[PDB]
Amino acid sequence: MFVFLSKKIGMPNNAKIEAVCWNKEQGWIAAGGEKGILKVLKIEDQRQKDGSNPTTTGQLLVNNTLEYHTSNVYLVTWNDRYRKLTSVEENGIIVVWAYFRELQLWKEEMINDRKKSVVRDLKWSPDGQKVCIAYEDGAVIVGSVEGSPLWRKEFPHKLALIEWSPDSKMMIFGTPEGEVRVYDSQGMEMQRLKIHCLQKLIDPSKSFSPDLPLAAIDWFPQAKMYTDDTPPGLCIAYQCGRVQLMKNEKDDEPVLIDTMMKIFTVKWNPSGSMFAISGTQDENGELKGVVQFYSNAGHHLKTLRVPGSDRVTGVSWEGSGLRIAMAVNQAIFFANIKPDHKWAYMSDGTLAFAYQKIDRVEYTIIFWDTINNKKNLKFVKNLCCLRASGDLCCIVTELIGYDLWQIDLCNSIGSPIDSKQINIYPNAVTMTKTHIIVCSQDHVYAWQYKNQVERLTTFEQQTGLRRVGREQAWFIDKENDSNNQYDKDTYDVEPQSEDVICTVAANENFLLVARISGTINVYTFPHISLENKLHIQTRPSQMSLNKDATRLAIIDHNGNLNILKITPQGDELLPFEKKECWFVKYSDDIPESFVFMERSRMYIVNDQTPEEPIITEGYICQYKDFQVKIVYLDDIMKSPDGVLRKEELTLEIEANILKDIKDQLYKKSMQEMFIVIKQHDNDCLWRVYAKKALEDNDFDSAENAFVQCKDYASLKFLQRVRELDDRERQRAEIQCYFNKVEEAEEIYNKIERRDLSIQMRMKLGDWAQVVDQIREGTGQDVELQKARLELGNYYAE
Amino acid sequence: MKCSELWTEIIPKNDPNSNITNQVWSCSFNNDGSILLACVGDAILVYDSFTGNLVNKAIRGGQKEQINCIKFSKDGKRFATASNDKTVWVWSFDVNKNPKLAPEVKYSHTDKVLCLAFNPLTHQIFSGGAQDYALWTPDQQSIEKSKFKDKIITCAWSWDGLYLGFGTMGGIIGIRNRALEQLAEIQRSFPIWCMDWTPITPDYQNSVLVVGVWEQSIAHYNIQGQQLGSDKKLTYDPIDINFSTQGEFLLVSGTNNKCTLYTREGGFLIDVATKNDWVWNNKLKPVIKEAGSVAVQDQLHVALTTNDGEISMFKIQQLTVHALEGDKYAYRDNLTDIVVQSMSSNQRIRLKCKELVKNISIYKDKLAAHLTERILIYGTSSEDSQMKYKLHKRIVKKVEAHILEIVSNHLIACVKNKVQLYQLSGDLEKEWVFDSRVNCIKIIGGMPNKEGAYVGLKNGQIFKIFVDNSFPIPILNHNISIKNIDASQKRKRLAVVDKNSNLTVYDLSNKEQVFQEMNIVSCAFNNNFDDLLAFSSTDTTFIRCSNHPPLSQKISGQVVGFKANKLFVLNDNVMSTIDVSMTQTMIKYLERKEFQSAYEISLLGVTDQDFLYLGNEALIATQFAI
Amino acid sequence: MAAKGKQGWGFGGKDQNVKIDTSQQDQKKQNIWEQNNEDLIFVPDLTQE
Repeated sequence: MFVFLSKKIGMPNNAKIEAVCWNKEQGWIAAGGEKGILKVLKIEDQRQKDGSNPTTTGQLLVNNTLEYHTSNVYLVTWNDRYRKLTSVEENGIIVVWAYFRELQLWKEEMINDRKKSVVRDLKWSPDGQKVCIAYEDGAVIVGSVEGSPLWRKEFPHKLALIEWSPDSKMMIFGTPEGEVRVYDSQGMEMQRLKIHCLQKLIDPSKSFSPDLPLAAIDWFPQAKMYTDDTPPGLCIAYQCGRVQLMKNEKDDEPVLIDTMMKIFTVKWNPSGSMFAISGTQDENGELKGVVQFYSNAGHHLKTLRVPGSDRVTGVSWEGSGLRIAMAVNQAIFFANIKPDHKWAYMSDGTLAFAYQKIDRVEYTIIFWDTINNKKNLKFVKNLCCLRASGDLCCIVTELIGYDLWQIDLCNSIGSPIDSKQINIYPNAVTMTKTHIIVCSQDHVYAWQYKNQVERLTTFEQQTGLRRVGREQAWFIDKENDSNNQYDKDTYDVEPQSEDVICTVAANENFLLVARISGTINVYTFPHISLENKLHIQTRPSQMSLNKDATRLAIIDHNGNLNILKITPQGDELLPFEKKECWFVKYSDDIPESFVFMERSRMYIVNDQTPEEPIITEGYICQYKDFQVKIVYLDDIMKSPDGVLRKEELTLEIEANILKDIKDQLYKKSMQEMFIVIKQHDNDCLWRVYAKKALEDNDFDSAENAFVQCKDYASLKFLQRVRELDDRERQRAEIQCYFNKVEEAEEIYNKIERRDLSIQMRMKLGDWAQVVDQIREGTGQDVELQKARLELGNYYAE
Repeated sequence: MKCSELWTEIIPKNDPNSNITNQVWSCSFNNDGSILLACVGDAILVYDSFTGNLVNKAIRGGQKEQINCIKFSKDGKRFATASNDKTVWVWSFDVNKNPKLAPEVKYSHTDKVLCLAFNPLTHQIFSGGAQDYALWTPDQQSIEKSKFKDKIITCAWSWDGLYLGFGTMGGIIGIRNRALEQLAEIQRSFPIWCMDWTPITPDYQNSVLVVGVWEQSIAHYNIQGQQLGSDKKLTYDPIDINFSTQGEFLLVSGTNNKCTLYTREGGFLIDVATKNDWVWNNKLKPVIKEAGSVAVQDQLHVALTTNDGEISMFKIQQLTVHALEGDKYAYRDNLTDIVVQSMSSNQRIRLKCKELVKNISIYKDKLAAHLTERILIYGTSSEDSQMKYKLHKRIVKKVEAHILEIVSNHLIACVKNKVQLYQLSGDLEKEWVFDSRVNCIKIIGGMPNKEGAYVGLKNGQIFKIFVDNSFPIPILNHNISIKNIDASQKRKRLAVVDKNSNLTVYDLSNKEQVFQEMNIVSCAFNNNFDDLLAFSSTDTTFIRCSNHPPLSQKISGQVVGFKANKLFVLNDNVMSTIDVSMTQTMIKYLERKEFQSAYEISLLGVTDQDFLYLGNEALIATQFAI
Repeated sequence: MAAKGKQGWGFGGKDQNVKIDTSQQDQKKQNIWEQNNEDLIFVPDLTQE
C-alpha cells in the first residue's frame, strides 16, 4: 500500500478550515470555514474513459456557499440515508439542510437553537433515523428523523464524547475528565469501562477516572458486537499517548498501540480494513502534521507527512476508500491511496483476483480468462499470500489453532495440486519457474516442484531415496549449508537472529536474500551455498532481478530507486536518481529495458535513458516483447451487473520502438523494412513483418521472414500454399491457418463450392457444425449418417 | 457419542461421630480449564484437569465447619469459600506467585451461609444464607447486609452483569437488579434448587432464567416475570443445571443417579454417566475460540461430584457421519446440524434441526435426514445450478437403525442382524434376517423398486440383496469380518477390508484372491476407467493400475472418492480435491503397445504435450484412427 | 432564507413540532462479490407437532 498527494483545493476566503465531511453514496464533500463559511461541492473523478481527460476536468460541479451564520462552525455531519446535512455553530444553533431539485440550491429545513448552552458533539445513528445531541451541562436529547422527541434526559456527570453502536441499541459516553460509560437507548446506565492502555500515566490507586482527556472514540459500523471471535473494531484514543482497541465492549484482553503523536481524530475504513489517525508529531524536532495508517491488528503500515509545518485537522474517507480528504489550515488536501490488492497474473491470460468480504475474515478468489471471458469463483477462508507463474499459481493460507501455514498450487481452473504444510510464518514469499521460497523473520524455506527440464516432481518412481521434489529449510545467520528434509514437528523455529530479513528474490538459477542492516546474500540453486555478500546503505523494500542475472533494482523504504550491478564480491551503484518510485519491473526478454511506475506515471527506461511519461491509473501485469499490460482493478471491484469485458479493463501499451517499426512498415516499402529489421532481429518483429507481408499477398517477403525466423512448419505451410490457381482459396487457407475459421467459411460461401467448406470443417474436427451444415442442405444420407456417428462417438468419449 | 472416564479420585476418610463428612458439594472450574477446585468437609482440594493429582496439599483448619460452595471469578484470580461457621472468605489467586492461594478478605453474616455468586463484569460477590443476604464490592470494601424472611438456597448472576436471580425452598423466586430491588417475584408450591441464565448469543441476544423445580419440571422465566410457557416435564427431580459456552448444550443431573445431556430446546441426546448415587454438582469445560479459528471442537469435558465422595472426570467424543454420492458432500456439523458442501466452488448450505441426527444418506437430487423418531426427505431443482431444497414428504414413524439408506421410492434400515425395507408412507414392506450383525452395506444403481445391494456380515460372508427377490444371493465367503466394501465401475472386481486393516481384491467371474495388501485404511475405485484403485493408509495413498507398480504420494488424509482426474482427500472433517498426472500410466501402456488403453487413459484430461506425444507414436506404429 | 423556521425537539415553549419530508431515500447497492456471501443459506426444519 502506498500514499501520495493530489490536487489541493485552495482557501475559500483565506479562512481556517476545521471540519470536513465526505458523503459515501454520492460525492458531496462539505467543509466549514471561520466566519460561517460552509461549502459543499463535487470532486473530480479519479479515472475517466480509457485515457487522460483533454479538459483535465478542473470543474467544481456545485461549489455553492451556504453561510446563514455569523459565528464559526466546527461540527458538520452528513446523513447518509437521506440528503440531510447537519451543521452547528459555537452559539448552539443546530441547522439541518436538504437538497431540492433546482439549480444546486439548498434551503434550511431545521433551524433549532438552544440558548445558554454549548454544543460539544452531535451524532447520527447508523440507520440514519436517530440523532443524539449533547451539551457540557449534561443534558442529552435523542430525536427521530421526523421531529417527535424521543427523550431529553439530564445526566449529573459532564460529557465530552458520544458514540453509537452498530445496532443503535446502546450508547457510549465519555466525560471530559476521561472515562467510558455505556448506557441503554432509554438513558439507563449499564456499566463503566476499564482502561488498560494508559500505563504509568494514570493514578496507580484508581484507574477508572484518570486526568487524561479523551481524543476520539470510534466504533466501526457493520461489525458484530455479540461475538468474541472477530477482529477488533472499537478504538479509543487519548489526547497524547496509547490507543486501545477492542473486539467488543465487554472485552478484557486489550490490543495496545503506542504512537508519539498528539491524537485528535481516528477514522475507520469504509470496509474496516485499516484506520487513520491524524495529528501533530514532534519526532522531527518541531511540530509536523502527519496522518498514520494502522491495520485492524495494528502494524503502522504507512505515515503521510504534509509539506506544511502545521496541524492536520479532520480526516474523511471516500465512499470506495480510495481517496482521503484532510482539512489542513486553509486548504483541503486530497491524498490518493493504492492498497495491496492481492492479485496474480498467469502467462495463459488468466487473472486471479482476491476480494475481501464484509466479515473481514473470509476471502473470494476470482479466476477470469482474458480471452474466453470465463469466470470462476472460489471461496478461501484465510489468505496470506498469492503468487503466479507461467501456468500455475501459489496460494499461502494460515490455519488458526495449529500455528501452521498451508501452501498449495492451483492451475488456471484452480484445482489444488500437492498442498504442503509448514510451521514458518510467511513474511516474504516468492516463487520462480521451478521453486517456491518463503522467508520468515529469521528462517528460509525452499521447495522444488518442477524437474530440471520440464516435469512434475510429485508422481515419480525409481529408487527409494528422495531425488527431486525435496523441501529444504535453514537459518539465516549460521547454517549456510542446506539441511536435509524437515518435518512439521522435527524442525525448530525458536532461535532468533539480530539481523532480520526483509525481501527475497528468485531466478532460474540464482537466489537473493536481503537484510535490514543492508546486506544481500547470493545463493545457487543446484546446491545452496553462499557466494557473495553485497552491501547497500539503505534497507530494500521491493527488489527485482534482471534476466540473465546481470543487474538489479533497489527500492528504499522512503521510495527512492537505484540500480545495483551484481559482481563477485563488489558493489556498483549506477546513478539513476528518479526518487519517490513505487513499482519496478525488469523485462524477461530484453536484458536491459524495464518499466518503473512513479506517482501515477509510468516510464519505460532502457540503457539509463527514460522516455516520456504516460498517465495511468492501473497496475502493471506483465512486460512482454515491446508491450506492457495493465488492468484496472478498481473498475473490477465496482462492477455493476457482473460482466467483465477485455476491451474495457485490460489495456496494452506498446514501446516507442514497436510504434516506430509499425510506422515505417505502414508507410515505407518492404526492402528497407527488411534492412532496418535485420539489426534488431527479434522474434516478434519478424512475426509481425511476416504477417504484414502475407496480408499484402506477398510470398517472397513472407518466405524470407519465415526463413529468417527458423520456422520449418510455416515454410511447409507456404510450400503447400504456392501450388494454387485461384486468387481466393489462398486467402481462405491462410486466414483459417492463422486462428480464425468463420471468415473462411464466409469466403467459401461467396465463392460457393460448398463441399470445400464441408471438407475443411470435417478435417478441422468440429462435427456439430458439420451436422448443422449438412441438415436441409443436400439431403445426401451417407455423409449425414457418418457425421452423426462421429458426433455420437465424440459425445460418448 | 462415546463417553470415556479419564481419572477418578476417591476420598474415603469418613469420620463417624463427627459432623464432618466425606461428601463433596461443589466443584468450581476455571475459565481456562487448567485448574479445578472441590470442597469436602473441613477441606478444599485443588486438582489438575488433564491429570489427576494434587498440585497443592489439602488445606485444613481455615474453616472450622463444612464448606458449602466454591466458585471462581471468571478470570482465575479469586476464590469464595462460604462455611457453616457463618462466614465467607475471599482469596486471591495467581499461579505464578510463590503463595498460590492466600486469604484476602473475610466477612460474616448473622446466620449460616448457603449460597454464593459472582458478577461476570464487576466481580461483585452476592452471598445468601439463612435470614440474610450480603453484597460485597472489591473497590469500596464495605459490605451491604440485608434481612429476608426465609433462607435463600441458590443464586446466579446474569451474563450481562445487570440482573440477579435467587430462589427459596419455600417456592419463591426473585429477580432483582444491581441495586437489589424487587424487580420481579414469582411464587411456586415446591422448593427451588437450581437456576441459571442462558448465555448471550448473536442469534438470540436475549437472556432468560432457567429454573428447575422439584415437581419434576423445568421452567423458563422472562425478565418481567412472565413465564414462557415451556414447563417441560421430567421423570426425575433435577438437582443441578449448567449451560455450556455459547448456549448450545445443557447438562442435567439429579435423581436416578444419571448425568444427562440435552439441547437448549429440551431434546435428549445422551446420558454421560450413572454413578449409583446422587450427583451433587456437574460442570462443563468452557472453551476459548480464536478469531476465525478452524476446528471441529467435537471433544467435550465434564466433571462430576457425587454423594459418596467421588469426583470423576469424563470425556465425550462425537463420531463423524457423512454421505458422498456425486457433486455433493453432506456431513454432520456440530450436533443437530447438516452441512452440504460442493467440491467445485467450496460453497456450503446449512440445514438446522432441533433433534439429534443419527444418519445422513443422499440419493440422486434427494437427501434423507434421520432425526430421533422422525424422517425427513428433501428434493432438488435440477434445472438451476444452485440447489433448492423443499420438503416433499415427512415420516413420523419411529425407526431405530445404525445404518439408513434411501433409494428410489424405498428406504432401507439395518438393525441388529436384520434389514427392513420401508415404504415412503411409513409402513414396513419386507424383512431380511441374517446370522450375524450386518456391518457394511453398499447400494448399487438400478431400476426403481429393483435396486440391488451388497451386504457384509460379522462372520464375513458377502451377500447380495434384491428388493423384490426376498431371497439373499450368496456372493462369496470371507473368514475375517468385513468393514467396508466397494464395487468396480463395470462390476468386475470387488475390494473388501477386514478388521486387521487388510485389503483383498476378489474377481467376480472367478473367486480368487488376486491382490492382498496390509495396513490399509480406506480404498476407492475409479468411476470412468474401471481399473484404477486408490487406497489410502494412515499416512500414504497409493494408486495402482492393472499389473503396474503403485504410485506413492505421501499425502496427508484418507481417500474417500475417485473421479476422472480427481482424488478426494478428507482430513478430520474438511475435504479437498487433488489432481493426478496420467503420464506414467500412459508411458507404461505405450511400452507394451496397447494404444487403445493408452488413448483411453489419455482421454482423462491430460496435457496437450502428452496428446501430441501419443499421436506421434500412434502415427509411427501404423494406427491411423488413434 | 429559512423556508420553515420552526423549533423542534421540544426546545421552545410553545409546541411547534415540524414535519420532515422523507420521500427521497438513497440506498447502497451491495457488490456482486459481496452478494455471493449468501451461499450459506439457512433452512429451518418443519416443527409441526
